[PDB]
Amino acid sequence: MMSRLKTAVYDYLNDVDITECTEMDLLCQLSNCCDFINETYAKNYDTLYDIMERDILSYNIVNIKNTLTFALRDASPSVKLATLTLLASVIKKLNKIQHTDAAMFSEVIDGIVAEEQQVIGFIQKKCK
Amino acid sequence: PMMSRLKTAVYDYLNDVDITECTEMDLLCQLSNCCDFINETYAKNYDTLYDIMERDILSYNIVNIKNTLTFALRDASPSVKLATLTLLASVIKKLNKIQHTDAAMFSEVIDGIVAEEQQVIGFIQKKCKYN
Repeated sequence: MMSRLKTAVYDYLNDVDITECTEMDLLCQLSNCCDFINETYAKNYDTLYDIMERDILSYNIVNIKNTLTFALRDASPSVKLATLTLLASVIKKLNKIQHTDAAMFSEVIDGIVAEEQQVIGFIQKKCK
Repeated sequence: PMMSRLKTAVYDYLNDVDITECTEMDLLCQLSNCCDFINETYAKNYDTLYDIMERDILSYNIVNIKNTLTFALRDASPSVKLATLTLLASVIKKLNKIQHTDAAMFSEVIDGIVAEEQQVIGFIQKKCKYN
């Protein structure tokens, strides 16, 4: 891995302090836009989480992968970060139950970072 | 018309009007072909998705149903707009065995699937195919 966005989304998910982020600046904006997202679509996350809660508990890796992949495909930058913001909690509970590396959803991540410039575009100029 | 060509095609598909007696027959068809296509190419996800929406389907918990289908909704793209309509279709066709359920119950979601008529129509006609 290199990219720049992808580096940022890992540290974001594996929850790394600023100043250990090689892409610290981009990281922030990710977390910003994300938080902002998490704000304006609160309903949707609540209902998604409860939905995945059986698969989250139970460590049902496949269903979680399939839930999160449904979204992506030829997604718009907007859902790409929704699914990202989702994947962030999804990973927080998985850590509390068995150490879980972001890399485990590397496919979801690839689906998130695809068309990287359009995504970086969105976090930077828009998502407000 | 408070109904666009596609919107009519969407409701008729969701309420399962017979091809015969649909004022947009040719669009119904396309719409139903691209849908069958998706479902088959992405059986994996649609399997896990219904499994995971099932509590809410049984129980008839319509709001969480909207919240769930709405998730990928505001920008989306002819692509996301069509997966969701494939799902909505399964969902509404078993909300009906439990109880009569009109596509109109999902008006909002439908507006979602259906904004950008010519982009969505384009996508069904030229591009949901890969031979």
